[PDB]
Amino acid sequence: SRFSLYPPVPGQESSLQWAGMKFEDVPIAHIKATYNNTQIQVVSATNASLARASCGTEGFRNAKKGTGIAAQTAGIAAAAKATGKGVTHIRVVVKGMGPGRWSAIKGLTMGGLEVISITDNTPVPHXGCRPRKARRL
Amino acid sequence: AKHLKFIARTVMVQEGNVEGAYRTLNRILTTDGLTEVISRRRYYEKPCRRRQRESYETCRRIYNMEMARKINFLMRKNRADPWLGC
Amino acid sequence: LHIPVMVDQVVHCLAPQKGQVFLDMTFGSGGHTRAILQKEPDVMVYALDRDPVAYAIAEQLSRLYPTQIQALLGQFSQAEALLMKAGVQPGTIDGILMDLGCSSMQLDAPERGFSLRKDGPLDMRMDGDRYPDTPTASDVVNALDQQALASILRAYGEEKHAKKIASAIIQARSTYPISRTQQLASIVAGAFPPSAVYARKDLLQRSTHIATKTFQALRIFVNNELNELYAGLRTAEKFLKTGGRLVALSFHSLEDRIVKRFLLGISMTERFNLSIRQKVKQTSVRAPLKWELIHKKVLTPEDQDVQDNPRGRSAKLRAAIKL
Amino acid sequence: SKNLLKKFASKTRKKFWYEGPSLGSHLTPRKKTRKEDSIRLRVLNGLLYKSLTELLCTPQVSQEVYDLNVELSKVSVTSDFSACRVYWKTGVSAEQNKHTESVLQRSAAYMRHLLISQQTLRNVPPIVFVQDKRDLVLAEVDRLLAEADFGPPHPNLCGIDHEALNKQIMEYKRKKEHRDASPRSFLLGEE
Amino acid sequence: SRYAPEFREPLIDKEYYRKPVAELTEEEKYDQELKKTQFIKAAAATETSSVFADPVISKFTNMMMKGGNKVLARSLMAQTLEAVKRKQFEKYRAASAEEQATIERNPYRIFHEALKNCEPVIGLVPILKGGHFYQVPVPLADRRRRFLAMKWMITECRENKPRRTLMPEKLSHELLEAFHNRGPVIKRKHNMHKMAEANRALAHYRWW
RNA sequence: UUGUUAGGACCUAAACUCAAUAACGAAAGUAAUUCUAGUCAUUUAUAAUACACGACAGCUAAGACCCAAACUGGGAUUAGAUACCCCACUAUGCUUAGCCAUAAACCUAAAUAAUUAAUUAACAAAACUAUUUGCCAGAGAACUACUAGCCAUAGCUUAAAACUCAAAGGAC
Ligand SMILES: Nc1ncnc2c1ncn2[C@@H]1O[C@H](CSCC[C@H](N)C(=O)O)[C@@H](O)[C@H]1O
Ligand SMILES: [K+]
Ligand SMILES: [Mg+2]
Ligand SMILES: [Mg+2]
Ligand SMILES: [Mg+2]
Ligand SMILES: [Mg+2]
Ligand SMILES: [Mg+2]
Ligand SMILES: [Mg+2]
Ligand SMILES: [Mg+2]
Repeated sequence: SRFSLYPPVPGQESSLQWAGMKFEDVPIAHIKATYNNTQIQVVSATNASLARASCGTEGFRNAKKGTGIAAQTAGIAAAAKATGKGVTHIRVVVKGMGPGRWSAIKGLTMGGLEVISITDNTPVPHXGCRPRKARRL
Repeated sequence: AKHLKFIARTVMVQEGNVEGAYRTLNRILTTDGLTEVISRRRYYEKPCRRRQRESYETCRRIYNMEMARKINFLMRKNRADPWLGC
Repeated sequence: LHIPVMVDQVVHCLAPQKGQVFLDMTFGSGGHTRAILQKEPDVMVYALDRDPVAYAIAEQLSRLYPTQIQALLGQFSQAEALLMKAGVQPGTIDGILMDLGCSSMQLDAPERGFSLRKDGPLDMRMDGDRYPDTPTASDVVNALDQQALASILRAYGEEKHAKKIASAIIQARSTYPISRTQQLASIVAGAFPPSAVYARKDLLQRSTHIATKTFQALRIFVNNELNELYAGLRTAEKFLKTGGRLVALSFHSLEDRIVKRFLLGISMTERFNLSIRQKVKQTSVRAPLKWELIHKKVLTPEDQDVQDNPRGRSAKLRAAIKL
Repeated sequence: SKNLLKKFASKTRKKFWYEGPSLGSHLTPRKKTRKEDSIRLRVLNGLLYKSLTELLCTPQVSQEVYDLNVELSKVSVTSDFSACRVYWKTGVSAEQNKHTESVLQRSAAYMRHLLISQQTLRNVPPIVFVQDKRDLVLAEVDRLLAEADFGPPHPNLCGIDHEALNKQIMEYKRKKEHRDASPRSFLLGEE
Repeated sequence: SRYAPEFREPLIDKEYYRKPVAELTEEEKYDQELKKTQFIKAAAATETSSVFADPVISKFTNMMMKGGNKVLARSLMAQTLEAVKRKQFEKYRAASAEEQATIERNPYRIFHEALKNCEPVIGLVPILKGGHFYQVPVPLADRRRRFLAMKWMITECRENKPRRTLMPEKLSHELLEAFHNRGPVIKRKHNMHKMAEANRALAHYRWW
């Protein structure tokens, strides 16, 4: 009789629907937030591309391409393309820990899309590849 | 990669509060230490550097936790003066 | 003989073609101008120089090409009026070549006073008899005080030892007039012990005299090349066609800075930090770039080639297109 | 035998610890700067930052406050220890921030009770909730901008005054054309 | 100052003192009782209970005064108001009954609505960050917003006028043109606001 | 090129959290999981000209190669920038054989058995007795010259004097 933060377990049967679709059917908004450019892609649950955007494609350049307001504009642009294709609910898998990590999610909301969940897929190696050397400053 | 998608590190939005859900997901990742881990994996920390940092952070946590005990212990006596005038 | 240095880079960068009008603000010997007129025989070119001797060379070479080369005489600042007297025939100039420094003929000839190695009068004045009242280097050294004279060496010659060298000149001029190039070189080399006379090795890995900075300083101050250069680049932009290619050669940092800053929208007016808390990084600009730098990348001539023309070792070629 | 902690045990003992059974004058409910005070106020700011985040994003305070899910920008106690200044993160929406400000402030007394009751901090002074002035101004510079109407649709460069130097040259051309502290005085008798 | 900090600014509102005791809010009622045991500053030579005294116009007069010539500055303001009243009376008489309704013939009401049309909501503060001068959009207070409107008027007339025109003839012609949102003083406000949009992202540098 | 793949291949390289732990080993060093082999009794200290080991870098031959990266090239910065910052890419870091034998190889604490009072040079890590071996004798010259040994050949270990100075050095 309460809300569950935990996503509906896959393979089972749940009582939660969004526009007549189950959790496994809602399209996914893949946000890659890096320290320079924030890219956004929306796909259907069958992995078919519907919208794409990024600070670069919007027209920002160099250090402006990696700001919060630049990602917000990129999110609004991705929403508009997806909204035309017929998307109202999105599952936000946000990879990356850059400046437009949250702003890209805020732009998608401003653009008329309804986020039902937020996942994080930032790559965390379990022991992997040696990172580049520390910068001296 | 071989696990199931949308079970790990996933939060559900309640009543269209997309900011509240994002704030919860960050506390989960920060609490599990993923945020610090990802921060330090951008560049390479040398094994000698890693050991020096961990030994210092451990000793800083001991002296901090111990200083908290001493203040909390000595704050019981912190009350209105009972012998005012003497 | 002095081959025009890095002319091939200029020639390729300029791409002289028929139906295009070009300008040369530093004809001098004319080696660079002749190279532009050899690739394209139908190209239109205008020449200019501050030396009346150089202008005569252009007029003599005008016989080779009657109308392809147009000779003019004057400074960078006076270039606009000279091209205005001609009319709008230069008009939308496709390219302005602003080579800098001393002419091969000027410095090879000891009489002109530019060479410290040879013995000549201390004229060091690119201008000839066109203006006889233009003060020469002899007047500059004999008139200016240490404060004024030291600034010339420090500002124009990048002289590390400015107070000591200036003082020696002031003492020497009082004993006798400083009228000869070698006389001045000894005076500058006398502020220091005899060991320092020929000690200052260069990046070339070749030793040089200790008074080379004083001759460079006086050369630029007597002819005010740097200030006049500021007006020459500004007038080239005004007279440069939209989409036209500018090409300059800078043989020292001071001229390179004005060319380096001009072609990137930076200003020579910019104040100077002095090796304390310089914000190379912060641990923005009024407007964007106004040029398409074909070769923002700069380089000196090849070190093997440098041996053949040591005067041109520090030649930095800066190319740009007007926006 | 070999202890990694020994390397840094003595360094962190002067930076993060002081000796003696003395509590500061400020820490009471009711001068010369000291290093112990910097330690006694640094640890409280961390405990309150840790403990005041265990109230905003937890259900103890209230149901609306729990739903508010207020993350905190920083916590900073006054040196005098009269009161506290709990800065809180402020979303862009000014109207929602105004409502959130009122909500938090009403429960300030109860939030203090929750920490004092749990025994994390024995004697906590009154709490305050403040909006970062930097954030407020940036929001105001946007409000006024929307309301605002934009109307209907050479010698000094180098650093040497060549002109002045020319005049100085042309003008010149116009003219041309340990011992007394020893016991000597005492040992002689000159008193 | 020759007044000690314990002195209070005088209150020169005639109606305030003669109001019935019950009509006064208890806060105002309390202050009056307190003031009976305090020191009151003497009223300024220009502070009076006159019904025709407007603080805004009196302030505008002081911003035009040069070298303490109050008689001349007040005369210039008196000539201006009259020049505006005479300019609207001519238009009113030479206008149809329908047009006559809109025409405003009160010079005091043309002055206040003129100034308010010139006031800017946001200003700029000049800042040198890393040896470069940047001006950051600022939100202007009620005092800074009012000062700039009066300053911009007194400067357009003093400078940008023909040599033989007089201030009562340029100021009157500008109060009326600002009153209609067409003047150059309004154009200064439009430029200030437009620049703030250009520097919209540079407000972060503010430290005050 | 980029983003996604609940697509395929790969098994190269390195082992998050646990670890706020303080274990094992002579030291060096060692922490993804499983299995096999395996550490153990000399009273105790005390060893070289012998024997067996010994991070990283480096050398030799054949392989590996995800990522990192001396050098090098390209781009910036600067008076210059053979650098710090950016990009690319080698030797190399990996495996299998052998060599090399050096580290601030530092708990800057030789080992062992006692004592805690009849004991503050300073600081660090409280003081101090006994036993055995090693080592030291002003500073620099000098991790050098010569000698001998060594798979080492621009190498390691061993290691002076002339001469110069009146100090050098440690703690506060
Ligand atoms: N301010 C100035 N105005 C005009 N000419 C100048 C000048 N400063 C230097 N010059 C001239 O420009 C030339 C630069 S050196 C010679 C280069 C020339 N292209 C040649 O082929 O010889 C010299 O002739 C020098 O006298
Ligand atoms: K050590
Ligand atoms: Mg390079
Ligand atoms: Mg390789
Ligand atoms: Mg050794
Ligand atoms: Mg070790
Ligand atoms: Mg050695
Ligand atoms: Mg040796
Ligand atoms: Mg030897």
